[PDB]
Amino acid sequence: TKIPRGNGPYSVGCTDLMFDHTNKGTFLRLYYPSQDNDRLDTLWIPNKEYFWGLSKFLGTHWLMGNILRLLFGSMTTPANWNSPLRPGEKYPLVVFSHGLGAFRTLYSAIGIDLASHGFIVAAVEHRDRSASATYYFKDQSAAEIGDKSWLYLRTLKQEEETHIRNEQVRQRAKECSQALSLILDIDHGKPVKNALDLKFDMEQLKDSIDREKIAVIGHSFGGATVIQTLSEDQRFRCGIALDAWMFPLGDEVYSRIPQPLFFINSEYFQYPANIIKMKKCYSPDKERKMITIRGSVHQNFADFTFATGKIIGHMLKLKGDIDSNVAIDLSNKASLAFLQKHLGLHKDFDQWDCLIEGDDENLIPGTNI
Ligand SMILES: Cn1c(N2CCS(=O)(=O)CC2)cc(OCc2cc(F)c(Oc3ccc(Cl)c(C(F)(F)F)c3)c(F)c2)nc1=O
Repeated sequence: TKIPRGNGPYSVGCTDLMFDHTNKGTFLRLYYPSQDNDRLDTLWIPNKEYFWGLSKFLGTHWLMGNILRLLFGSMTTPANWNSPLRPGEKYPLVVFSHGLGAFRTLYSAIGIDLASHGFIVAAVEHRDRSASATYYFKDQSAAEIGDKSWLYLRTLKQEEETHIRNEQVRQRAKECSQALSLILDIDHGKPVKNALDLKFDMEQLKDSIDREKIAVIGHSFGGATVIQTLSEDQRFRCGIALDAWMFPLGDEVYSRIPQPLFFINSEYFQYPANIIKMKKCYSPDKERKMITIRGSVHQNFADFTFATGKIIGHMLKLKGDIDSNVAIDLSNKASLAFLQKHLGLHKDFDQWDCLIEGDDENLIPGTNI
């Protein structure tokens, strides 16, 4: 696997939590500082249906699903699966929202680095039919059996795109909020039976959250999810939008976001009509920051940027001109500086305060647009 280990001093564990078991319940992947660093064995894409899901998203035949599955079906990402949570400290919490065509496990590079710097991360799987695929259970006994019910991406007609994308970003914000509630409630002793039978005991999460230091982060569609979630839920104290796709937002959200907001853009994805929505969020009484990662493409924020070689990567637009490790470090470090400054963290992340300003050879302050 070429998915980067986290650059931070904590060891990183991973597990999955679904609660309740239904289609309206919460599904998320957890990355967290783990007690021991025994084995980086987490299955990156853990079900065949996601490869089928991806193929349907990409426009590909029925065979490409099996091809992708053959290429990546056993690839790991460097986190200790179900490793005990590192005790003795409350950690700041991040809720992460995946982009269109993605699902909870495709942003592990981002998540693992955050976790290795002291964060618990909850990457939610959206059930708005924006994920290539996702599942839930029809009743308790199905959950007990692992008898899954799969939900696949919804292709939209042009007539639909305005209404349905806005309905989806609303649902998405509600799922970020629901997920946050699940964690906060586990943090304060709510007994939960995970709908997945995993070794990780959710009891460990009791009193492990620093409840004042919460952020929502999100890529593309997830970028828009960030802005919508902020406007609804003041439990999120800041937001970080990775190359947001602003189209889903109604004009009412811009006036309603008090919390700090950080836009991190790829150089090659942005276009004026999208950027102008980002500038709408700007007000003298608010903190908004924007940097552009030089020579990066849209997919630089997702794990598939580390899934192929240089040439194939460029061909598929999984990779930009910039090295994918240099990109995602600049994005993780800028973020860490932003999270420290606005969550009030007592760590050394402010050593990358310059990166919030785009003060790097590989950063454009603001936007080229
Ligand atoms: C709104 N949006 C996106 N777009 C809006 C601008 S557009 O030009 O009109 C269309 C794209 C892309 C995206 O990407 C998230 C994402 C999707 C995937 F399918 C991913 O997985 C991929 C992505 C690409 C590829 Cl080629 C493959 C592979 F199977 F072929 F390897 C897998 C992924 F990592 C992230 N998430 C988004 O939310």
